[PDB]
Order: sequence, then C-alpha cells, then structure tokens
Amino acid sequence: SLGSRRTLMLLAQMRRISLFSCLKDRHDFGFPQEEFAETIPVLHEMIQQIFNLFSTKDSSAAWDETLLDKFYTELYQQLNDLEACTPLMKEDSILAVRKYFQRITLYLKEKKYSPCAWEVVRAEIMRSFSLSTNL
Amino acid sequence: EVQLVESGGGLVQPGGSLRLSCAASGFTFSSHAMSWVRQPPGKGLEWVSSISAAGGSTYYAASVKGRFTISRDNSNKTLYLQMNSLRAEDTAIYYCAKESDRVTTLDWFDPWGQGTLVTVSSASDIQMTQSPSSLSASVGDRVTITCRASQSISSYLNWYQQKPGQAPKLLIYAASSLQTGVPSRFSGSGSGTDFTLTISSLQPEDFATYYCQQSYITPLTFGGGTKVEIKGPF
Amino acid sequence: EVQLVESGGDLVQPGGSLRLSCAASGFTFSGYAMAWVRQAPGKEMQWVSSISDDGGTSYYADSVEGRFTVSRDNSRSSLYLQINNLRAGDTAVYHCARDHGGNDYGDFGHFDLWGRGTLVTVSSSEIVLTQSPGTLSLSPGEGATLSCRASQRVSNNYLAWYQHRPGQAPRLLIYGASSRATGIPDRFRGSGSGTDFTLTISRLEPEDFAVYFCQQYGSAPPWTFGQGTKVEIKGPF
Ligand SMILES: [K+]
Repeated sequence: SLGSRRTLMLLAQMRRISLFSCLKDRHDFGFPQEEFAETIPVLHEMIQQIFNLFSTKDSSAAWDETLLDKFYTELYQQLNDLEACTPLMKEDSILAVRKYFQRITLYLKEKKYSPCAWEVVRAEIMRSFSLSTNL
Repeated sequence: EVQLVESGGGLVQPGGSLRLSCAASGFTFSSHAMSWVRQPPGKGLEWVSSISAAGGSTYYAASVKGRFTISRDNSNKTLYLQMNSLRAEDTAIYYCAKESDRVTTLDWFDPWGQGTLVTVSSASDIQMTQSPSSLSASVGDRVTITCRASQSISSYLNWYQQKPGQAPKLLIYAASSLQTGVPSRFSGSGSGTDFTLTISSLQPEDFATYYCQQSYITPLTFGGGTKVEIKGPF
Repeated sequence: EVQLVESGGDLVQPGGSLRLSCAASGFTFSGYAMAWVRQAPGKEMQWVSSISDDGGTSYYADSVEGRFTVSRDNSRSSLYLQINNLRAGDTAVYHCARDHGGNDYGDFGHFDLWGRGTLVTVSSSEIVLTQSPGTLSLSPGEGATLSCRASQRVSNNYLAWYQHRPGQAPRLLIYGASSRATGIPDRFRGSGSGTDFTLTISRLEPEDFAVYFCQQYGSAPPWTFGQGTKVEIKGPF
C-alpha cells in the first residue's frame, strides 16, 4: 500500500537517535496480533491510537513539528481510505488494541519520556503498523 | 453465589481427544473473558488459554497452540477446552477462571473453578522469578515473598493463594489492591520489575503456596510459587 | 568486491593476548555497526561484541567483558578486537561481521556480510535455539525442511538463517524470519513465528549442500545461534 509505505517513511524520518544506543532497553508491549475485510474497524482503531499517541504534548516535545504534521496528514488520509471501504466481537478487538496503547502510554510515563524510551516506542510502532496494515 | 463447575476430566490415551467443560452461574458470563489454567502433578500453575467475552478472540500458550481450542456458549454460560493430540505433558488438573474484563491482559483471575483431572497415560519472553521457593514461619511472624519480572510490567502483577488439593484464590490484584473479603494482614507493593506480597502476622489458615502472576501481556505467566510451611520449635 | 578479511589470530599461551583486525573493502565502512562472532571447534557460533558505526557504543558477551575490547578506525576501514587473559574457552575461529540492521526499524544484531575468520588457538536468561535434525542426507533435486526452535518467544520475528559452505564465510539467507536477503534465490523460503521457525529449500543444487544455522536477534544482547543442520549428499556408496 502506498499510504502505508508513506506513513512508515515519515515515522522513519522522525527518528532522532539509533536504537543501537538502547539495545539493553528492548521491551515487549504485547501487540495483540490475535486481533488482526472484518478487520477494517480494528485497523481504524490502530491508526486513531497512533494519531493519539503522537499528538500529545509529550510527542510534540520529542519529535520535529514539521515531520509530525506530515505524519498526521498521512494518518488522516489512511483513516479516510478505511472509512471509504458481530458488534460485540468488534468491541472486544478494539478494547484489546486500546490496552496495547495503554501499555505504551504507561511505559513512556515510567521512563520519563527519555530519548531511548521514545525510540523504543517509535520502533515498536514501525513494527506493529507494518503488521496491522499487512505491508 | 458465583460458581464455575468443571467436568470432562478423564483418563485418555496419547493422541486421542477430550473436551473439558466449565459451567458458569451467578455472574454475567457474556461480559467476561475466561481462561483455562493447568497444574501438572506437584508443579506450579501454567496459563493455557483465554477467550474474550464475545468469543471472537482467543489466545494460547505456545505449548498448546494448534492442538487445543478454547470456545464458549454464551447462551448456555459454558466455557470449553477441546484438547487434541494429547501428550503426557498435558496430564494436569485443569482450572477455568473468570477474568475481570471483557478482553485479556491488564486484568486478574477470580473466581476459579474446582478443577478437573486429565490423565494421559503412556516460552514467554517475560520471566517471573519468585523468591524464596519455600519458607518456614511461626504463627505471628511477618512473611515477605518477592516476585521479579525480567522487564517492566507496570502494576499488572496479581497474587494468588493455593492450599494443597484446592483451587487458587485471588488475594491481591494490580500489585496492591486487596481482594474483597481477604484479611487486611495481606498487602502487596511494587511497580515495574519488583513486587512484594507481605503477610503482617501469619495465621494457621495462611500455610499455603503463593503465586505471583503477570497480566501485562500474553502469554500470561505465573511465578514458580512459594510454599509457606511450619517452623520447628526453637 | 565487498569483503571482510580478518588477521591477527595465532597460537597463544593461556593468560596471553592478541590483537585481531578486520579489513573491510567495497563499501562505506563508517555507515555500519559491526560485530565479532566466534565459533569454537564442535560448538555453535557465539556473538562476542558489537560496535556502532561511529565507535561510540559497544556491547559484549558476559564471558568476555573486561578482557576483550572492540574498536574501529573508520579512516582505515578497519575493525579490531583486543583479546586479553586468554583461556581454553577463547579458542575459536573469530569472524568479523557487518550488521544488516537499519535505523528505520532498529533491527540490529544480524549480519549480511562475514569474513572467513582468523584462528585463535589457546595452548593446553539467554534464548536457546535448537535445530533439528542435526544432519539431513538427501539426493540431488530433493528438497529440505530445516527446523529452529527457540526456548522463548523471539521478539519481532527477529530470526535469521545463514548458510555456511566449507572454506567460505557464512552468508545471510533470511532475516526477519521470512525476508530473503539480496541475491538469495526463490528456492530458499523462511517461515514461522513465536518459537518455531522453518527454512525450506525446494530443490537442492550442488552449492546448497552446506551447514545452515539460525540466530535470534529479538532479545537485548546476547544474540544467540542454533548449533546448525548439515545438509549432505546421500552418496551411492
Ligand atoms: K525482549
């Protein structure tokens, strides 16, 4: 997908430090792969949560503003593209994705938004976004 | 009033198949994720599988993936475990447990069923290290049990008490919250990687095995257990 | 020609020391993280040390920390390993290796270029990867199915497969459990996730009879390797 590749390209451009400087900080966030046509509202939640995570005051302090704005534009386009194409099962899938973002939120707060903690999270989202969009 | 009644346990030959049942009552079954947890003879607790409230999402321990299938019947309030390609490794008491949320992780197990025996005759990247493996104590002693996780699990660490021959019972959930009805002498503390369960003044009904359990991510994992036993008169 | 050539290995007495060197050519050396990986006779490959492109960050295996020092000289396209207080456990072929990991994903710890190695002969929880079978004896044109089982879930599917032909430096075949490296033919397929990984070779050419070894790089260091599966020709005699 061109949109997916562009989203990843912008998240790669946002990188400030190398994860090679943070290899002892490897952390498993338990991305619920078990939840991923029926996966469209689940992928929608995933993109909305990436937008939420990178739109906080903490994210604005950590990453370049011009690159973040380009990133939001691409996430907006992805959300729009998904809207163009059992309710309780869908709710359950959405709740599992939300718990994964809750672990990321707690981790950044616990690590006091350090450069390594933000690079661990950025690399985590490069991986889970690639998986969720089956790129 | 809340009950989980298990049945289906039996003596099965290797390779064959068997279905375990867990009949629920006294609670809204369809609003909760449910798990199976097993305990091989003389060994600790091992999480097997979880199924979300609506039955659409299932999670499995690496050792049973592809061989076991968890399912549920929300209208009949029954949880099932289909066990195929059965091995001696599968010989264990199987417990079903209600999860506190609609979907697994960041949650706890309460209550637990009575267990069902399965006898078959002839893996997590988060390690939970529980210390000590056993301790002797007198009535009135302060008892300290520690649990260390190989990475941060935030506050998602639960503690269970298991008397021999009985199902486990939740004592502390989310590192420090005391379960309703559990005496105030039990307390939990910690966050990140280091957690402690403290019994301020040990009572005779407290001699049991205690287990920590991370609920941060799947596979859900338990510590190896700590036996709390008597002390010789000194 | 893209190459890594090690030197400095020698017969050495216990307690002694050596300075190993690796001359890199055919590429911009200063853009890559590098590593030393050793193999003792009859043993699995063992990661020893890694160093960042600028030399400002290094990692070591616990058994060599304080005795070994990795360094590099980007102006001379060279990597070094000063190995001190040597013991029987240090006898091994020492390979220089180029990290295939990129900054985009942070997938460091696996290697797309290796040297043949330099020989060090001293006179006289980690994830465990189990490969099966130990030896596969097959006919020309037949296929092979190789297994690599990890003792813990391999994070991010960071599982690599390497081919080792006699007399040649190891070659990366697969990275990220299923991605074929540049130039690797379609007949090599990597698959699996979690703890169970597979390498399939649909039709063996003469050059495919070799030792194949797996490696996980999902953990924090140390990164670990399987013991290898030797794929050999089932001779008529
Ligand atoms: K890890």
